[PDB]
Amino acid sequence: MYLRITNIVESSFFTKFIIYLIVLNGITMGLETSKTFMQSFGVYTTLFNQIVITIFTIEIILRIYVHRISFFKDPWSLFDFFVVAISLVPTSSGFEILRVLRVLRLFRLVTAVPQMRKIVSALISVIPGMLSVIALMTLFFYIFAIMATQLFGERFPEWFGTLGESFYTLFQVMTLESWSMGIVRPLMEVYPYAWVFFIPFIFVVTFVMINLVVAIIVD
Amino acid sequence: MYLRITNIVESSFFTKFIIYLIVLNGITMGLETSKTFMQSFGVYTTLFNQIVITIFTIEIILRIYVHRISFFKDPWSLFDFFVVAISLVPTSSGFEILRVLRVLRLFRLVTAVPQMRKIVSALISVIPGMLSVIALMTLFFYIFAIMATQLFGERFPEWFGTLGESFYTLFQVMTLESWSMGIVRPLMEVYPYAWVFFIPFIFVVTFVMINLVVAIIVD
Amino acid sequence: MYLRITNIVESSFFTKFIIYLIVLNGITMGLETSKTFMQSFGVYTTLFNQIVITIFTIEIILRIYVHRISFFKDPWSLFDFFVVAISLVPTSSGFEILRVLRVLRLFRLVTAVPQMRKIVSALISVIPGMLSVIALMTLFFYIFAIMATQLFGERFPEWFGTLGESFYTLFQVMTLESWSMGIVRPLMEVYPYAWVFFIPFIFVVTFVMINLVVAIIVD
Amino acid sequence: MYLRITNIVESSFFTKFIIYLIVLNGITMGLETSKTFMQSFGVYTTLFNQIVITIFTIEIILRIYVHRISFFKDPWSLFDFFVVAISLVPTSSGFEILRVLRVLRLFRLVTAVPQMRKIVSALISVIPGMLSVIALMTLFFYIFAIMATQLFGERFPEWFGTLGESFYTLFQVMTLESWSMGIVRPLMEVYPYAWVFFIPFIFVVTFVMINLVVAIIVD
Repeated sequence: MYLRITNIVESSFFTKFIIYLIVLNGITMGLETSKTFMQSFGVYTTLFNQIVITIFTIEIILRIYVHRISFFKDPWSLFDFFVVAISLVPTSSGFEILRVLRVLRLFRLVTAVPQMRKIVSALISVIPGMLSVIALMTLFFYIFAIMATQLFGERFPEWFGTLGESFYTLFQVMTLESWSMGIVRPLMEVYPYAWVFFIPFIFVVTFVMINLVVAIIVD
Repeated sequence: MYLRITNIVESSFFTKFIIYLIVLNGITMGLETSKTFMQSFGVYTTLFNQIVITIFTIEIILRIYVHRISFFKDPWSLFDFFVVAISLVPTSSGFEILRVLRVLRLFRLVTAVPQMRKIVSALISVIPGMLSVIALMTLFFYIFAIMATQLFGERFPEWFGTLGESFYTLFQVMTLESWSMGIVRPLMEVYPYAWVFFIPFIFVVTFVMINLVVAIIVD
Repeated sequence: MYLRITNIVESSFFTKFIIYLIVLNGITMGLETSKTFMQSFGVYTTLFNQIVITIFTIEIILRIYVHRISFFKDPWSLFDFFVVAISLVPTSSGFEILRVLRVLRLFRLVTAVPQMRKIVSALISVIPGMLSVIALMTLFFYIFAIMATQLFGERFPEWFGTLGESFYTLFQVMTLESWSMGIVRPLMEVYPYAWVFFIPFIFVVTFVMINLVVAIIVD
Repeated sequence: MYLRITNIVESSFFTKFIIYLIVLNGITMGLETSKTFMQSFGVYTTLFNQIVITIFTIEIILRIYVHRISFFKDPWSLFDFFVVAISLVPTSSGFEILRVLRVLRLFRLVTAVPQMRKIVSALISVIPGMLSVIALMTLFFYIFAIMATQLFGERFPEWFGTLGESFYTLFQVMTLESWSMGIVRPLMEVYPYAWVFFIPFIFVVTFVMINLVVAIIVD
């Protein structure tokens, strides 16, 4: 059987049956949510998904016995492995967190389907040339969050009480979502200097988001 | 009579006689909005609009005995058929929405002019090449929209109660407009670990929607 | 005197006296606003500016009699001309609009100062390669504003009553400022389809802002 | 003793002994924020902080008898002098703000590491070349901020009453966050033609802040 499975694994129907399931799954699971769909076609997808999973886990064991060293070396494999594994924990045990990240198993329409594969390859191939910017940008974010946590937050709880909560707030000022009406003004209404806190922040941040784009255009 | 009409439908005057009309009709829609205009220059316009439809019909009819099957196979033409055909449905019947869509005969300034025609080819011939990750874009929604129906739907059913009503709130978060002060912040007061569901959704998209452009820069 | 003035006009002190005034003016006029500065040093800048203007207008007549044809041909000259001219209308006549656009006369720190001159030259040299995008973008904005004015606005006054007011609102949705909390949701609370109105709008708009940037990178 | 200290201040251990300290001290600031931590592990830390300052002083002192005048002329060094010098001002006296700025000794993770040092050169050597329009940027504010003090200041003195308080509201509008639903919309209800003052200010900036980047792409 060492030969047989391999000459089923590499076949065109084997590779277009897995692609056929993802789409159907994405379709049929995209109707698990409905507060009408499960009130009629209820038990249909409860045991349909149970066959989806059985087939995946069999498929994952099938490829192992074809090239095992080569499996746990492909960035698309160990993906499918664990991303199907997160599904294998039953309905209710420990936490719904596991149950939630289940339908993540559809992120194989990038794996199995060859067209997205190369572009996804071209998508991540950017950041190795973005770290310089990225590393210093957080080490600017780790200093500029603390000074928020112990100056402001003592009389501004939700917005700068904790260190996580400052990062929360400084990313929000970074997106510039509600950046000044929801943050600096009400802050300035108490400590009327927070414009020297946040204006130069905003100056140096953007400044360095401007020179990251240009870096991926030169290179 | 086939030879007789080619001398008209293709003539120099013909084009300019269209360009004269859409603009004049074009001014009488913005002028039509005025209720000081509808009670003194009402009957004037409503017979202008019965003139414009009639001339168009005549004009569309003139094109069919020339290109014939070269009409029902041109994208510039098949649209022009729609703007008359829906404008032909009478001053009542069904719903008033067809009677709204009679202001698409100003997008006949893009059909009737080649300099505007120039852009519509170049811009829309970009859509196909983007699907390489749009099919993925739609997928990540579809997957996470599911999870963002049971997770937050029941507690918050204005934003997440229905898969499609989750799709909305997800699109918005994606566009970043009021993800913090709008949706997350309150979605936390009941779900402390609600940032775990979002900031990656928020991230992954930021990475992907940017990465899409990095490939458009290249290709 | 045909010779003399010219051999003062082209001199280094003549050209660094005009640059010296702009900075001082920007400084001293940047203190006209203060509700303390004019309550003490009040009459100082009221008659200081009166000498600024006299000197400019003399300087503008001085260059005319050096190369007059060549003056009304330079994009930096006719600027200074009219942009000083807007200043010449007295304090109170007609409308404060004229008085307001006065301090615009400081936009000569780009004219007289040579470093900004070339970069400003390199700043406008872009748009001749941005019209294709720009022309169709407004002719998308002139159709997608009307249909807002006569569908929505009849029961949504401030946001889509008038045609100017729709452009007002569609640019706001274009910046995506408060785009969905301040507009589509409250709209959807009445006509629950406005997500088919505004979602595809947002799709096609951004789409074409993405392919304008890439156009100035290729070229 | 000059030859004796060069064997230390430049040694391999020396660097790692700094890198050991900033990180450990670095963990005890975020840990310091906890009031469950200040009432049980309080005295521990307050003597850690008296240890860290002392070792640093010693460490800064070690550098001065080597580089001597090559210290007070290095940008990496002159900053490190500031973070001790302001951290040296006692546990009281003047204002508590100097006692806040003792969390800049984590920006000593950027001085003490060359891989972080790599970025700070490249990013900040960009500032000078941008002045070509920043000197213009500041100018357009300065000019229009003036006008936006008499125009809207008196009616609305929370946002425009003071030149500097206009500078703020202008910066915000520039960053586009709540220019519509925030400032213009209400500034209209009294000043119908308030969009004439803003949408160009809004425009010109959009043109200039983008144009700045178009030159950074090139240079």
